[PDB]
Amino acid sequence: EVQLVESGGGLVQPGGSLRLSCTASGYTFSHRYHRWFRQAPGKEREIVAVISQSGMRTYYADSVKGRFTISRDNAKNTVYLQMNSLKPEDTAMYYCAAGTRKNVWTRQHPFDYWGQGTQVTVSS
Repeated sequence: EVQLVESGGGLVQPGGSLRLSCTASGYTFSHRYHRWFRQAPGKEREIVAVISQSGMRTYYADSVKGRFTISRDNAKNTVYLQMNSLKPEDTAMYYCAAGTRKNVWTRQHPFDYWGQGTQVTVSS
């Protein structure tokens, strides 16, 4: 069975920090780029962070640059999103996904590499 199992999230005050994780099962985690994206009701989806297989390449949405850090531990099959300096505009459902270097989703059975999502809310 293949899954990317997400955890973390919650409600914090502006300036707060949260760490999200996702842990892969049933697929080789180290073979895939992973990303975090978020979606709020009333805002469109946004990829906020991308990490390459080895973790050597990380890219960030400008809006989270220097506040969020994507990292991974291939040994633990786990990708992280460290979200520091949270702001109200960070409020959203956050999802991790394994994908390709080009794309947020894998080419097939993409739902198998997609975290269920966790709410992150930064109170105003």
